[PDB]
Amino acid sequence: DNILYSGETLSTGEFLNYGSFVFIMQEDCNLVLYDVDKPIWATNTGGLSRSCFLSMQTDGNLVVYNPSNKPIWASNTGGQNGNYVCILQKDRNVVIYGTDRWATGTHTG
Amino acid sequence: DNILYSGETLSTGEFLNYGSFVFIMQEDCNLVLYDVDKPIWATNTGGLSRSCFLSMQTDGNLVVYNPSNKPIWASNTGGQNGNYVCILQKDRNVVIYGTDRWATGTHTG
Amino acid sequence: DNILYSGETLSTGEFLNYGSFVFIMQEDCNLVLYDVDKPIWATNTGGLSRSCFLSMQTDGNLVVYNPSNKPIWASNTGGQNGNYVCILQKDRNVVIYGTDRWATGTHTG
Amino acid sequence: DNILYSGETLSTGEFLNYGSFVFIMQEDCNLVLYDVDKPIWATNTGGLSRSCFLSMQTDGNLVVYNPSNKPIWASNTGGQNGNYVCILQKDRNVVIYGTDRWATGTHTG
Ligand SMILES: CO[C@H]1O[C@H](CO)[C@@H](O)[C@H](O)[C@@H]1O
Ligand SMILES: CO[C@H]1O[C@H](CO)[C@@H](O)[C@H](O)[C@@H]1O
Ligand SMILES: CO[C@H]1O[C@H](CO)[C@@H](O)[C@H](O)[C@@H]1O
Ligand SMILES: CO[C@H]1O[C@H](CO)[C@@H](O)[C@H](O)[C@@H]1O
Ligand SMILES: CO[C@H]1O[C@H](CO)[C@@H](O)[C@H](O)[C@@H]1O
Ligand SMILES: CO[C@H]1O[C@H](CO)[C@@H](O)[C@H](O)[C@@H]1O
Ligand SMILES: CO[C@H]1O[C@H](CO)[C@@H](O)[C@H](O)[C@@H]1O
Ligand SMILES: CO[C@H]1O[C@H](CO)[C@@H](O)[C@H](O)[C@@H]1O
Ligand SMILES: CO[C@H]1O[C@H](CO)[C@@H](O)[C@H](O)[C@@H]1O
Ligand SMILES: CO[C@H]1O[C@H](CO)[C@@H](O)[C@H](O)[C@@H]1O
Ligand SMILES: CO[C@H]1O[C@H](CO)[C@@H](O)[C@H](O)[C@@H]1O
Ligand SMILES: CO[C@H]1O[C@H](CO)[C@@H](O)[C@H](O)[C@@H]1O
Repeated sequence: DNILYSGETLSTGEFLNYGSFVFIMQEDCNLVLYDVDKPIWATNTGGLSRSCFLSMQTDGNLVVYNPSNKPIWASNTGGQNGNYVCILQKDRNVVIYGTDRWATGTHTG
Repeated sequence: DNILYSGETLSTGEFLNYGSFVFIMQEDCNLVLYDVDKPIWATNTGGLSRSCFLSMQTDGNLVVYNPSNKPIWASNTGGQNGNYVCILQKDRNVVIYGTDRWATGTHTG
Repeated sequence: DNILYSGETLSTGEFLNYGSFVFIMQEDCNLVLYDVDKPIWATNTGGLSRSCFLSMQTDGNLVVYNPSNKPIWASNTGGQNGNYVCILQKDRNVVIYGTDRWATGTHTG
Repeated sequence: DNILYSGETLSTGEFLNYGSFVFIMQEDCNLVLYDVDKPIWATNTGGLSRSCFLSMQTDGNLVVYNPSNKPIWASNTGGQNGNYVCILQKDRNVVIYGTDRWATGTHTG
């Protein structure tokens, strides 16, 4: 999927994808955006831990946590509690949007 | 695709899709959400005109226009000018999120 | 997914999807191909049983089984044992292809 | 997309994709299968030309052509003229299947 909803996480090795774009939460704790085999953007935190996870929070903050639950990296966009989405777009941009402004209200459970 | 970006338009017959979920801008001008063949939600504007288009605007408003550019239906969520997305989620909810809070800034043209 | 591989089955209510096309193994045992809410093709086995499952076999035969395990519909294309695929194509055609003629051999699990 | 239909061509820089898998016809004439940034398989024709194209033929042959239309690589599976598909599978295998054994005959265009 190319969307990471608030309240969800990407475990080590999991990623967002779109066309030839891959945004993966690597094993070495480096969160990289690849265009095929070319690294376009990264948090540059590789080697700072092992088996990190990416968290899209309900406060709007995108945080990379180590297994001890320590913030290795963050987008620093925390604040208003609500519904946010982190999207790996078709234009290669990875953007955080929120909060929800309108909804049909047809969600399931 | 399941995302409609601000500045984009869905022409009559065009839709957003996810699994068995289809959010379509019908030729009768009724914007409907179907679960397989079952209509789950609609604007109930069918028959009000012909060949409408759905537009996700930069003001945050999702508007159904007819060929003459007369608004047939609107989410009425206009406001801050910016970047918004309209998503047909995996939970079957259609939500508008915005504006953008953060971005890797790795887009290409 | 738009592909059903040999050795795989679609349980009741499960489907193959592509754009607005939905190929679903319904609870009433009718196997229908939908284009939005319009029934484009069906096995016409609706009501013959309940809770059927669709099986794409390793002999190339696509069979619909009822809970008692008796076939109620089949493509009748059983033949050479091997690898086959049932695809819901972008042109709206549902085709069975096989067997495999070549492969990179880069498979994993 | 993850499927290349017989009669279709992938120009240089064009690819098949699925998850973190990318099957790309590069500009250097090398046809590589990547798992994220790691090359899992290649035709090894890099540097033999420029701006090559990949063709899934109706005779079942998957061929890499140069700008002058000279074959630079092929699966060597040319045979009976029919309908074939080259699929980048979910198991990470790239396989050619054919010919078509059955169809619903619900295609357009
Ligand atoms: C310096 O290497 C690290 O950073 C690059 C660029 O992000 C990644 O590709 C690689 O896997 C490592 O995590
Ligand atoms: C309290 O600080 C904020 O940012 C850190 C990481 O930067 C998170 O652990 C925390 O949940 C908040 O969102
Ligand atoms: C209450 O949660 C649900 O609805 C909101 C919008 O109202 C979405 O943001 C969220 O993903 C769920 O679908
Ligand atoms: C009354 O019918 C209208 O509305 C239903 C759902 O409300 C749509 O499925 C249909 O195509 C029409 O536009
Ligand atoms: C009242 O103005 C707003 O709503 C109308 C129709 O509802 C849109 O056409 C317009 O662009 C604004 O968003
Ligand atoms: C310049 O616009 C780009 O960046 C913003 C975030 O800054 C995105 O919302 C938008 O869709 C584009 O990718
Ligand atoms: C006659 O009703 C049956 O067949 C139609 C299509 O022919 C399906 O849409 C429906 O679900 C039933 O199974
Ligand atoms: C009769 O042999 C084949 O046909 C029936 C369908 O009628 C299948 O159940 C069986 O497994 C074989 O594929
Ligand atoms: C052995 O199975 C694998 O290889 C064949 C082709 O060799 C494919 O059809 C199948 O899906 C698997 O990837
Ligand atoms: C060895 O270099 C060549 O082959 C590898 C994979 O084998 C490609 O990644 C690369 O772009 C070159 O074409
Ligand atoms: C022997 O010919 C076959 O293979 C070559 C490449 O080797 C293709 O150009 C041709 O169309 C056939 O498929
Ligand atoms: C006329 O061709 C169509 O039908 C065949 C099966 O008959 C498919 O293989 C092909 O892709 C098209 O959908």
